[PDB]
Amino acid sequence: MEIVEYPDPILRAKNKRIDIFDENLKNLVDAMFDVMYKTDMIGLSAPQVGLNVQLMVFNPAGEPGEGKEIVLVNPKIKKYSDKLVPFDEGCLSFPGIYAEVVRPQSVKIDARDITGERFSISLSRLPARIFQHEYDHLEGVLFFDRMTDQVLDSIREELEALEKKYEEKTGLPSPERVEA
Ligand SMILES: CCCCC[C@H](CC(=O)NO)C(=O)N[C@H](C(=O)N1CCC[C@H]1CO)C(C)C
Ligand SMILES: [Zn+2]
Ligand SMILES: [Zn+2]
Ligand SMILES: [Zn+2]
Ligand SMILES: [Zn+2]
Ligand SMILES: [Zn+2]
Repeated sequence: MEIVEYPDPILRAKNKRIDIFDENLKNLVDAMFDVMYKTDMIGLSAPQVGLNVQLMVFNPAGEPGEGKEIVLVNPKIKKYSDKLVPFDEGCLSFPGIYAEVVRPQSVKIDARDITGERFSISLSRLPARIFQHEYDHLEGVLFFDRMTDQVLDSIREELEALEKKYEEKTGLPSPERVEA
């Protein structure tokens, strides 16, 4: 598969809810985990692999045979804690960019598993961190949108650089610019 990187429009387009839970969804999740493991990430969302569907995966442990392989489909955040905590984040769609993002420390969720059964779960610490980053993804939201002006100002060039790449390869004007 091929990894979708900023400022590709795929990461912004609305994503469709998954209504079919077959072996092709089982295989996609599997593949999504392999991409995650091979790229040394701890999570991954559908758009990042070129598929605009409401599907994500993550393993807090970040290592094969450790932690727990967690998968959520069509999730929805029922509540964000009032407490906001800072934490440094990276993103497979923005090769090389690391920064601080303030996010609520915990969260309550509603979602479906690899088969369709509706369920709820509450998250905290790192698991909550990963989920929110991915959930943002499922909603066309990228991590710099969450950063403060101060923090964004420190990655503008890296973002602009990426924008210059999209243009070099497509001869067209960057679909989105961080100048705007
Ligand atoms: C923590 C928020 C969840 C980040 C998920 C991203 C991968 C992802 O892009 N999902 O959409 C990741 O693995 N980035 C990692 C990341 O942000 N990490 C690795 C563990 C520590 C933390 C950085 O403080 C690294 C590999 C760049
Ligand atoms: Zn596999
Ligand atoms: Zn695997
Ligand atoms: Zn690693
Ligand atoms: Zn720092
Ligand atoms: Zn990401």
